[PDB]
This record gives sequence, C-alpha cells and structure tokens, in this order.
Amino acid sequence: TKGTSSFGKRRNKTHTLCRRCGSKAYHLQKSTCGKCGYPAKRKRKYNWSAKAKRRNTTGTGRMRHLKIVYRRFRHGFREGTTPKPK
Amino acid sequence: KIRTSPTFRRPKTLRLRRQPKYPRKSAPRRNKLDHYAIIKFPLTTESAMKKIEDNNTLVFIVDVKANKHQIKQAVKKLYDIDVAKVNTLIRPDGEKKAYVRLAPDYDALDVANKIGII
Amino acid sequence: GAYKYIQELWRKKQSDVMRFLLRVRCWQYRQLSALHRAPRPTRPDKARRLGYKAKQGYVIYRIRVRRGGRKRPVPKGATYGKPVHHGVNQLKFARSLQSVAEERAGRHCGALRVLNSYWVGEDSTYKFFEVILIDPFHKAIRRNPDTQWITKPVHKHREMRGLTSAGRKSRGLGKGHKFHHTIGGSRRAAWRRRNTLQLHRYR
Amino acid sequence: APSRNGMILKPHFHKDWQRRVATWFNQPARKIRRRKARQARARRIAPRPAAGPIRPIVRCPTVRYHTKVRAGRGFSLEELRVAGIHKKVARTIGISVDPRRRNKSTESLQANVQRLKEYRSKLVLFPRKPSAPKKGDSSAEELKLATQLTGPVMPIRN
Amino acid sequence: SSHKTFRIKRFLAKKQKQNRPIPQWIWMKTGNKIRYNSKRRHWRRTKLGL
Amino acid sequence: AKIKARDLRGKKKEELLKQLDDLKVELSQLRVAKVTGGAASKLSKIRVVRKSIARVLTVINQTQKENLRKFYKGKKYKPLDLRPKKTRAMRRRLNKHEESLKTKKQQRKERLYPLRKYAVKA
RNA sequence: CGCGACCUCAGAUCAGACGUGGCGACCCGCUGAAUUUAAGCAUAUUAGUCAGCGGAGGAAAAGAAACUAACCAGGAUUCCCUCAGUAACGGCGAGUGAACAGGGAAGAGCCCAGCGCCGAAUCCCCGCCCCGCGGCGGGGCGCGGGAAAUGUGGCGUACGGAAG
Repeated sequence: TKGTSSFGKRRNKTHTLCRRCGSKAYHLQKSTCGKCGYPAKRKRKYNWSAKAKRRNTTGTGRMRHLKIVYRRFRHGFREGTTPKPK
Repeated sequence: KIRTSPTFRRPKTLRLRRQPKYPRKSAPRRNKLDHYAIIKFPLTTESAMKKIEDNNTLVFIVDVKANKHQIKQAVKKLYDIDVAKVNTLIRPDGEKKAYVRLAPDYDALDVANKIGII
Repeated sequence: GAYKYIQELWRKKQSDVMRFLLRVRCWQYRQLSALHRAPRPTRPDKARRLGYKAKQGYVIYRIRVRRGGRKRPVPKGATYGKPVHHGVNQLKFARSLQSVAEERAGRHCGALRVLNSYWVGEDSTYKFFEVILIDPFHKAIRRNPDTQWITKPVHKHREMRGLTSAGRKSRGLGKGHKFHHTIGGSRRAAWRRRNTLQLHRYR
Repeated sequence: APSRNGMILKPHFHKDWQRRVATWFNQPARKIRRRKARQARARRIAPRPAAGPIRPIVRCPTVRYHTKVRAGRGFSLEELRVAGIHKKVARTIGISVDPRRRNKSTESLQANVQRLKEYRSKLVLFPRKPSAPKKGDSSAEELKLATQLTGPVMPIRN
Repeated sequence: SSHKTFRIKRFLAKKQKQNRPIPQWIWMKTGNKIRYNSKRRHWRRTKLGL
Repeated sequence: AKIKARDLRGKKKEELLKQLDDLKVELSQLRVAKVTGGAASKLSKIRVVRKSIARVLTVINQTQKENLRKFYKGKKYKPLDLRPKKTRAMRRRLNKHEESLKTKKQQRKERLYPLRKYAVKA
C-alpha cells in the first residue's frame, strides 16, 4: 500500500507562498522558506547552484530603480536643474 | 527613608517628546482613495438592475481597500443620497461589490436615472 | 614625561603592583558583559601609540574572547576523510584572539570603524582587549585632514579583511626571505600568479 | 607508460590549471593603452623630460653583474650635500632622492656628484610667476630653446 | 477550500483573469506571431500549484 | 477640449482643485457609459480625461514643491524629499570644502617646495 | 538627613547622523573536503583547490625595509620577461617547487605616538544676522553650552630632530 493507495491521504500542505520571493516553499511548521529563508535577513543563495542563482539575480525582475540609475549615470547623476525652456 | 521591597526596580526616568528640526517628508501624502477613486463603476447587470428595482439598493464596484463606512460617505458625497446599510462582497474576479441599500426618503430606480444606468 | 613612566610600569606585569592591578581588574571585567563600551581607555598611554586621540568621536569597547584553541566543529568527533584530517582537539585558529576580539566589536558597531586594539588582562578562560573605534561621520574626525582617511568606503570593516595590526599578523606578510609565500598582495595573490599558465599569443 | 629511450619529465599540470590560464590577447591593446597613457603624461609635463627625473650611476651587486652600471633608485643624501643640493628641493627640480643608499666608496660617490653638476648646468628653470623674473630661474632665451628630452635624461652607458 | 485566506483569493482571482483566449483583432496586427493563447490552463489538466 | 500644462502653471491654487474634480466627475460619467455599453465616442474620450487628470495633479504636485524648496532653501536642515538624491555611496563622501582641508604642515611643505616648471638641454 | 562636584552606569518616539540588504567576474580575511594520482594504500598528491562564512572597492590588497646581500654593493610596493621546472621538499616514490640578481611597465612619497616647548595656543554643537551653497560652507555674534591636563593644536619622526 506504499504507492497508489498512499497518494489518497495527501490533503494537508507543508509549503505555502513565501512573501519575499513569491516561491511556494515557505514551510508552515518550520516557518522558513526553502528558496530564500524568509525570517533570515540574508537571501539564501549557494554556489553549488549557479543555475538557481541566475533564476533570481538583478537580470530577472524589473530593476525599476536600478535601470533609472544606469540611465541617470550617463549624465553624472545631475539633480535639480531643468533644460532651458522656450 | 528605607527600601520597602527587596527588589531594586528601575526608577521612572523623565522622557521628552519629538520636537522635529525638519519634517522627515516635505508634505503629507495626499488621500489617494478619493470618493471618485473608491467607487469605480455601477453594475448594470439584470441581477443588479433587479436588486435596484426590487430591494431599493444600488450595486457599485468599489476599490478593494474600502470599509463599509468609506462607501457610506462615497455614495452620500457623489449622489446627494443617504444609505440604510452597505453589504460588500469581493467577487471571484478580485474586485469588491457594495450593495448600497438606500434609505426610503429617496427612490433607488429614480436615482439610477441620475447616475445614468438602464 | 608622564607616559614613559606608565610605559615601563606596564612592562613589569610580573611586579607586586601589577600582579594586583591585572588580577583585581581581571576579576572586575568577568562580572561586566562580554562586549560593552569602556568610558575611557584603561591604558591612556598604550592607546596613544595605536592612534587613539582623546577628542570627541573616538570610541573604546572592552570585549572578552573565550581562551584556548579552535576545535573542528564535527558531530561526535568523526571527520569523514583520510587519517590526516581526523584531527579535531589540538587544532589552532589561523588568526589571533586579539583580531577575533576586534571583529566582534567591529561586527557589533557597523557605523564605527576599528582603528586598532590592545591587551588589558588574561584569565585561564578569558583574554580582555580594549578595541579602539572611530566615527567616520563625527565632524571632529570628518574635518581633520590626518583622520579623514578612515571615513572613505575603502576602510569599511578593516577588522574583517585583516587591515588592523592583529589582523595583519596572521596573513604572514612583511619583507625578505621569511615572507616569500605572500609576495604580491597576499598568500592567495602569490598562489594565483605562481599557478597561472602565462600562455603567450606567440610562443 | 614510457615507450623507449626518451627524456624523463614531470609535467606541472596535475592541478585545475585550465581555470587559471592567462591568454595574451590583452597584449596588443595593452601596448596601445600604455602608449596613450605615456604620451598624455608627457603632454601634461610639457617642457619637463618624459622619462622624468635623473637616476644615479649605480654598480650592480653580487659578482655576476658587478662590472656593469645601472640607473639606481635615486641619489644618496651624501651625494646631494656635496653637490650643494637640498634633499626636498631635489625632487621638485627633477632629481631622484632615496634616503636608503649608503656610500662605502669615494669614486662611486664622486661619480654621482659630477653627474649632478652636469644636471644643474643643463637645468632650464621657468619662473613660477612668468611675467616677473626671479633670481635662480634661467634666462629668457633658455626658456625659448626649452624642448622635452625623449629617452632617459643623461643616459647611462658602461 | 470554501475556507480561504484573502491573499490566496487574490492569487486565484489573477489566475482566472489570465485564463481567457486571445482577442480576434490581435493577429490582424503587422508583427503577427501569436496564433492562440499557449498559457491557457484547465482545472483537470494542470493544478495551478498550491 | 485640449487641456495643456502651460496655462495651468500660471493659475491660482484653489481653481486647479475645481478643474480637477470637474474632470473626476467627467471621468465618472464615462466609466458608467463603458459598463452600460453605449456611445463608442464616449470610450475614446476616457483616455483623454485620464491623462488630463495626470496633468492637473502634476501641476499641483510640481508647484507645491517649488514653493517648499523656495522657503526651505535658506535652512541648514531641509526635508529628505528636498535633499539631493545622488547615490547612497555618493552622499557618504566628504564635502567639497572637507576635501580642500590640507594640514597646517602640508600647507608648509607645499609652500617652501612648489613643484617647479623645468626642462633640460639634450 | 540634605544640597554640590565627580566616577561608573540606566532610561528616552530626546536633537542630529550613521550601520543592516543586494550584486559578487575580479579583490581581502577565515574555513576547508573527497573524487583523482601513487597502476593497491595510509604520508604525500588532488589542494590551502570545490563547497560553506564574513568584508569591500572602482579596482582591492600590498607599500616607502626590524630588505637584499657578501659585491667595486644595491634600495618601498605591484606587475611582466628571466632566473627555472632551477635551489629545495618528498613511502627522496608519485609528484611538488620558490627567491635574489638582472632586463622592463610605472615610479611618490610620507604621518603620528614617544621625547620636548608654547597662558588648550585645539575642537564639535546650538542660538542671531549676513552673501550664500541639489557635496551646509566662509565671515561676524554672544562672561551661550560641551570636549579636553586620564593630553587637543602647532613644531617634530630615524633620512635625524629641537633650541640659542
């Protein structure tokens, strides 16, 4: 009964949605994310997985601030002045 | 003068209140959930238009953050009308639906001409 | 001059005077917490040498390091390898306990920056070190041309990378016949260059 | 397994040596970088020598090389004193100083003094205030013949 | 189940609004690559995660 | 109607709030027309009213800040919004005058021994 | 018993500031295996390598000799050519393996503490005004507060230095 019949008793979850990385790996008893380790200040990342790194680095998301740093860099981070009006 | 209790509890030291030399943010962030921004659109559904003519209500689609109190002013402020009660449900779509039961001094089917649903 | 009289008085630690002072303070320092702010240097004289000026913005902590060697953190003393790597008990940590003291003080107060440290007493269980810390943002340091070098982001966590006095003494650098293995920047830089095929374009 | 008559050799390729291979495609671009960083240096120090300050006549140590003469680090303080040169005015008018160099010998000491009588006689010095002359500065016409010296200034031939 | 948390009900709410086909006017465009919605998910076929 | 920013920037404070809510009502008369399913011309309009509320609230938010940094300019402390958002590491650097601080001793070494403009003869 | 200095500690949503996290190719500090090789294997080798941990920067680190040498002496660091697969290490087996000198790229030198002299000659902060600064700075202004003789600033650091 170790196989097919035992799959019937699978009705209570362990992992829910983690709330740093949205990844369904926030273990409910342990209260820690298997993907990012949520209660830890530091992002869980390892060098034995260089593929799991590139799934969640700066080239993944928007860079909604980090792209307007790159665009504002090329004019030496100028602040306050306006272009001369008509 | 003698120590009446054998435990040295910390003495109640004086504290001062926050006198800011500059406000942290330059201005207060404005109320983004306005009475216009809280009620999106009224439902013109046959079930909704039934609820308006049968039960003296209106059916609006409301911003998901809203209380029953905020709607009770939102419908009052924008439509010059009063509210008996509000019954909010969040649809499977993910948006809130307020059943704004109007008090009987006003007419629900007549104010549906004012908002412009038929 | 007063300082030279305290200088040689701290070199007679074996004396009747200093077998009392280092013994009754080593009592006192065990009863205070593991890592707390000293209101002043215990030694004004020693902190003079290591660059502590007694102006506003200079901070001195008095932290304790549990004494002895580092044992290999393995469950039930089992090291799953060859008879060489079985060792656990009689192993010694590469850095000194003084540099271990600095990078607990420096770890705690991230806003501050470790200048240097000095000894103030040992027990059988605890060495005590006064760790000298400097504000990179207090305008007494920040506007002094000869202390504004610490304020640059290059000197973030000197204690951690081993750029403090005790920090440098485990790197095994210096000049001459003794310090070949750290020619270049460090032990790792020496190892790097020596283990590179300089495969030229031509040969 | 070795085949026959053939040299015994121990190839040093038993480490992860492929990770740390330094390939020299930087080389032709490096020589462009080092050259542009050398011309733009010389164009800044506009009448000054491009190699920079004068180096002393210096014997090589350890008996293999001790018949040869190099350009050393800089002039010794007992070579500047005998020349009448101040150790901190030396650096500013283009004379190399190190405080380290001993003098065990008189001929190697005297070699570097006559070396400095040449330099100060060869030295064209421009006034700090251009449109009002000062004493120690060289004549108006010596500022007008003033060109750079490409190559090591007073080059050392054995 | 019937017993939901507010956060999970907003999760499902997005997944329903993402389970509609392409509009018929989308593939009359100039840069026309899209034929049909390949990311359409069915409640027997694929079980949404969770 | 074509609503611009040039004419809003030279108007009185209280009128732009009345010009805002007059569009809020106008926008809320079109969100009804979208759901009832009538007048296709009242749906192309809805984007004109959305982008023009974004004009009115901008000219409000613009001139409500050029008033702050007009009053707070001559003050040693000013709010964090009115402070220069150059990069975090750039803010932690020394001041323009704090870099101009040499020692009293390095103002003596550079005094007596200035780096001379010199040449040699080939 | 009381008020006062002080030392050593508390507490504050006290006034200002600052740290945290990420990226991590390169860079610095630790920690640290076994595959593998030795035709077995345990020292060696793999390798102070992979993984683990902390910390930066635009480069980092190193750096102005408690150096090399033994010469007719050179003279910080870094890197490149070479020394050199050399001296040396090693079940002296397998294998490991620098440095000096030399030739170049660049080249830059220096500051305290201590010892001493100068009426602490020094320094931060608040209030007031003034040009004025999207790197809060220069000047005036107060028997305003604080730091500091348990030592601040100048002169001065091994190349010597101070005073007359």
